[PDB]
Amino acid sequence: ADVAGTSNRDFRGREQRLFNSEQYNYNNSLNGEVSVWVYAYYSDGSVLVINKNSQYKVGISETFKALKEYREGQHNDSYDEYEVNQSIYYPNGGDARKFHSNAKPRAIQIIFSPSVNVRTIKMAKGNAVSVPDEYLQRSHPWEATGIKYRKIKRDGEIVGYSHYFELPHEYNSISLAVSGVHKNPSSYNVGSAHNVMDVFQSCDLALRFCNRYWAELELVNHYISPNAYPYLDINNHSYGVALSNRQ
Amino acid sequence: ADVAGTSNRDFRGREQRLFNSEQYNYNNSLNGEVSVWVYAYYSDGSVLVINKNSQYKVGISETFKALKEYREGQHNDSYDEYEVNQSIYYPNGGDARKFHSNAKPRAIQIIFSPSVNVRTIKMAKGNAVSVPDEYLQRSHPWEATGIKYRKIKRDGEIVGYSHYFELPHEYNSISLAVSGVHKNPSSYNVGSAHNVMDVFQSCDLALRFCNRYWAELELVNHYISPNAYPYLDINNHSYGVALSNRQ
Amino acid sequence: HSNAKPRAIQIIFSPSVNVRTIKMAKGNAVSVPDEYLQRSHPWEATGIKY
Amino acid sequence: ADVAGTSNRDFRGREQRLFNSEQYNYNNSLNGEVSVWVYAYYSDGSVLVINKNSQYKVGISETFKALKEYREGQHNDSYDEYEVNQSIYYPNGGDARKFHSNAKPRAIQIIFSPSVNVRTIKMAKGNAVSVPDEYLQRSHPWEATGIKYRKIKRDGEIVGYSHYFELPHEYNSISLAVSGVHKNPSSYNVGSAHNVMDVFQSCDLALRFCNRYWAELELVNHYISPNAYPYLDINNHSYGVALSNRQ
Ligand SMILES: [Cl-]
Ligand SMILES: [Cl-]
Ligand SMILES: [Cl-]
Repeated sequence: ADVAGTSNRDFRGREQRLFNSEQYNYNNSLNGEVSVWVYAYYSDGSVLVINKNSQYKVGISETFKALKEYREGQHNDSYDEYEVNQSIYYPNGGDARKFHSNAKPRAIQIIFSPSVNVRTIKMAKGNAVSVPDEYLQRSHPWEATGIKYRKIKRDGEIVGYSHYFELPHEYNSISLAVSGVHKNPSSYNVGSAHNVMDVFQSCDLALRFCNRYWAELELVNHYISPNAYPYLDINNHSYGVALSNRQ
Repeated sequence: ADVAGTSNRDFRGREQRLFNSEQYNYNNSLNGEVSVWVYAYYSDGSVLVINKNSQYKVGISETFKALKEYREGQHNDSYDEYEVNQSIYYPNGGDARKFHSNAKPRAIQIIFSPSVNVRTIKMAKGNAVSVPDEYLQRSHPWEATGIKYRKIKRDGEIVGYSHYFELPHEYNSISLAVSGVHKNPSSYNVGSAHNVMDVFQSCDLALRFCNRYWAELELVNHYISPNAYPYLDINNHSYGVALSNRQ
Repeated sequence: HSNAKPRAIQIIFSPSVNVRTIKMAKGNAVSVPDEYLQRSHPWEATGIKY
Repeated sequence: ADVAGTSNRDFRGREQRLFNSEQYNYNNSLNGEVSVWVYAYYSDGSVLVINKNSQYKVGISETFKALKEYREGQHNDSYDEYEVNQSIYYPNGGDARKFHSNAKPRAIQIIFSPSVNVRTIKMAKGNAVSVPDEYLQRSHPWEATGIKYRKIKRDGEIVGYSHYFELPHEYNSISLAVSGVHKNPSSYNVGSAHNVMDVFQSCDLALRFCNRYWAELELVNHYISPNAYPYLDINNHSYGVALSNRQ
């Protein structure tokens, strides 16, 4: 045989490159996944991740209450935190024994897979009683925030999209939904009559994941890295795997 | 300048009237919210509210178990209430230490925003095992109950729609879903191929809210009133804000 | 991160203090002023910062 | 340049030696720290360390009760140990359910920094009700125990001073204070009128540290060694760092 890495007859090398390119390209096909992650960052350094993975379109929607820190199998101040919610829903509405709940998120990162069309991204960032813009009567039910998403890059390849906003003020009390549509450069509408019931089935087939990690390090090590997910850490360092035309 | 409230040159007055009219009219546009509330009334005087706010269409769906009273951070008889559910799902199926669970709702009020089309309203009022009409085989999955909705009015303006039914009998054991479609007097179908993926995204963008209030007074004071929501109290008194062509 | 950890310290003296006498020992978590005892001045005169 | 370690022009080498000598010599200046450690050894192998670090003079004073083992966040027999204290303060004064409290120290090691003057060391080893010598009326409030202190040595340099006494008998029930003065070979009295208010301020500026370590190994590894402290372990092995005229 020819010697490795010296000719066009390195079939091992050609198949390795095709195997990675096929994964990149299958994800961006209408057969492929589109994925979203919401990361809620707590003052104790822990991170709630909510992930959803589906065909055609994907989204996450969470109440104010649902985004607050919950430590499985430890004390949570569950009675005082009910009182906190009453004081967040209406000023002086509660009888809590604290000024600021440490269960409140300090920040949100939203990440989309590279199979999203950025121009389709929509966010409903609500007040604590799940109203997008002060009152329902004057509320557009979403904002198109695609222009704010940064490219997560590894080796010059887009491996995901990140929108990050801090909640460092006492009045940063939010409900949150986000939504993106899978890339479709074709003129076959996946929602046309031919395929619309497949899109309805995708709503039931979407897989959800939720976990609280103790630290960003543990998130990078045991969640982002093993699953080849894209990520952007507090030091602006990019994680993910470049696949397109790569060994 | 002209004197206030004496001529057509009161621009402050004209802009105030337009500001309110624009809110009324934006809500009823296809860009606007349609909202539903389910109120579950308990014997202890507390009220569970479930709210959902979305574009194009909106709904709530709850199991028998999910509508039962839950007091965050207090004792709930959690083991005996598992036993109650077994005796509700099948006669003599449980080993509870009580005849009647006080966690069972005594009544339900369903309220829709004034941006709903009443003729689109649909309700699935199920038995305790989530079957609409005795057996699945003979079940229509919904009833069109729009004719039963009363107009919530303030100053002669429709500010919402109310359907109220009591559950005062031992055999009133229910699961519950309700659904309404946003007003669309146009011949642009929001579900046509052009916009259907926007309707799929609205399913992910819908914002949910859920809270147990200790009393109707607290609900009116700290939930209905501050958010300019419509409401109908046990004394048949109407709440909401009239906006159309009003200062 | 323990939420019990202080996020800030304010030190206030009455107006009867002489500011030039003020001394602070801001130690590490094992109560050593400056990295090791051997090289530690037991205080800093921080009056100029008040 | 000259080659490393072959001439008097190794300035790297000369600065390394000066850096260590300056630390040794600064500690022994009147600007420097004088430090004391009390180690209380428990039957379960754990060790309470109390450290104090101050200018000019330093001391520790602890009640019988304060030297007993306390396990943060575990059960301590807190009611029965109140009863033990009553039976220690006066024979048959208590109603404890045990002959010997395992919270009682089995031994004490007192260590001073090498900046102490050994001839200034004073100890008040009291009975369980904090009386130095049987009755207050006949009590000298201290003993000058300097002659009993062993030199902790590394590489022929004194890195600290150790006095160790076991408490292996049932009647070994003690309160304890110890005190040493910083080296002052000069005839400038740090307590003269010129500097006495600086010595008063040193009383407020003194830094205290207290922790229970699970084992002598953990004490050597995570307390003694990282802080360059002197120590003498149960096997008579010396710890510390020699600094004087050393690289
Ligand atoms: Cl395709
Ligand atoms: Cl419109
Ligand atoms: Cl000096």
